[PDB]
Amino acid sequence: ASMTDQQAEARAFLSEEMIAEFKAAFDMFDADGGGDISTKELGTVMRMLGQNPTKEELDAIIEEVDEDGSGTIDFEEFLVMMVRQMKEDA
Repeated sequence: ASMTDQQAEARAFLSEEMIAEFKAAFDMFDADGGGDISTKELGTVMRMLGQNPTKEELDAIIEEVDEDGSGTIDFEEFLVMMVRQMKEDA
């Protein structure tokens, strides 16, 4: 799929200091603690860091990451939501 391709570029866009900085903010909703939070909480982690995903983008991005089957977002795949939203917030 194109998600695995947008993943490598999504993490590379953020530096080591930003990746570790977003790690604690993203794990704020890690109910299980497996490097992933609820796809619905994906809007909170983006806002808690400083970005602002519109509600239309949250539902469109959640359904895209909800196709995995578990209903959660992985840190490596979620990094695309962080950079793609920060590309405008930055």
